Amino acid sequence: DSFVIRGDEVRQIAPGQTGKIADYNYKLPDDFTGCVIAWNSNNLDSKVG
Amino acid sequence: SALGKLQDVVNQNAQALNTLVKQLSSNFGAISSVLNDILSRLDPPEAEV
Repeated sequence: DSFVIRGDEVRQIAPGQTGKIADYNYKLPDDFTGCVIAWNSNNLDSKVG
Repeated sequence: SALGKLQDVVNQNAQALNTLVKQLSSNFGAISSVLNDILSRLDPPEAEV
């Protein structure tokens, strides 16, 4: 599952972790197995203006 | 004090039942002794723990 989020949203992307965006966009199950790989993309996903 | 054995047996059974009922209302280190309040106050992970 590939997506783009903000900085503090990384914590909310976790099984059993509460959050407005996590509860509204993408939530992991309580018995989730697997994981998240997050990398900065300030030079690709950020544009002036 | 002539029927001591039967009275003692009955008292022991009643005391065991009462002790079990009282021990039902023990926290055992939890936040509260009632599960509904624990579910209401806590998030699913901590409430489950």
